[PDB]
Amino acid sequence: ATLTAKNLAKAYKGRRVVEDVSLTVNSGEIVGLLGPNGAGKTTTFYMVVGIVPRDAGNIIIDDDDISLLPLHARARRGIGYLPQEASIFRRLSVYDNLMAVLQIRDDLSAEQREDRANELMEEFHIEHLRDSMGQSLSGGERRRVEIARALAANPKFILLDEPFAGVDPISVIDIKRIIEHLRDSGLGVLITDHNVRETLAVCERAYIVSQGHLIAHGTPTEILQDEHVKRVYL
Ligand SMILES: CO[C@@H]1[C@@H](OC(N)=O)[C@@H](O)[C@H](Oc2ccc3c(O)c(NC(=O)c4ccc(O)c(CC=C(C)C)c4)c(=O)oc3c2C)OC1(C)C
Ligand SMILES: Nc1ncnc2c1ncn2[C@@H]1O[C@H](COP(=O)(O)OP(=O)(O)O)[C@@H](O)[C@H]1O
Ligand SMILES: [Mg+2]
Repeated sequence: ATLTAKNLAKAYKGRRVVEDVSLTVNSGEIVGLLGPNGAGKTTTFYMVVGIVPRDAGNIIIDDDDISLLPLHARARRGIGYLPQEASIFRRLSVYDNLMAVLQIRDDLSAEQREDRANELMEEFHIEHLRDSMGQSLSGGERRRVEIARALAANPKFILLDEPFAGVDPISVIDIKRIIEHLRDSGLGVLITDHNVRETLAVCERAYIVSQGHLIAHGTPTEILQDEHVKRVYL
């Protein structure tokens, strides 16, 4: 399956923070959207996920233009999303965090949701945290719960907004292995970072964004030799 954004644009108070951005991510690849803080990476995700109204552009899955669908209807079409900052429910257990999403899985019985919650906890190595409150977890543990919670919806694409932020060095390694596993599972993974070299290594290809504009696309090796990328990071 293919997720495509075309000619996205967004302005705040007359300032165009995203302008004419197009990108695509297919099942089974990790695609980066990388660039400085304030370049418009999150705004682009917001428009793809449906969180803020776009000023221009289209969001498409395969042959379906879903531009008019709100966030939760786009989710049913397969779009998953990891917010940039904490989004775990801070005073709900890890288990109840998973069940907040598993409760919308109409394809599952009571027992099957419990099974699926248990499988997700094993898969993401959080089963020792079942009754722990979200607030009581480290940044890395919270991150694993947040990713498991998005997967409870069974998305086809997952947009990871700076998944390494606020996570200690050891947990970063674990999140990287999670990302590879999500890709091996058939998800198209779109990931943002401002630290280009580190995240670039885990991408099959990446778009580079600067001041709301796409300036380059390529494999990591092409990006690191791209003259437009270079004249931006002089
Ligand atoms: C399956 O996920 C669902 C979502 O559904 C979809 N389709 O994504 C949606 O139903 C809901 O989505 C939420 C639910 C809660 C937050 C949430 O709590 C977030 N965090 C913040 O808003 C936030 C986090 C830190 C921070 O310093 C500030 C600044 C604002 C202040 C202090 C007022 C804000 C956030 O960005 O996204 C959130 C989102 C996307 O709950 C999920 C995540 C279980
Ligand atoms: N609601 C808003 N009102 C005004 N400016 C905003 C709003 N949301 C984001 N911005 C600004 O738009 C620019 C792009 O932000 P953002 O997409 O979050 O960047 P990043 O690339 O760091 O994810 C920044 O200058 C940010 O402060
Ligand atoms: Mg951001």
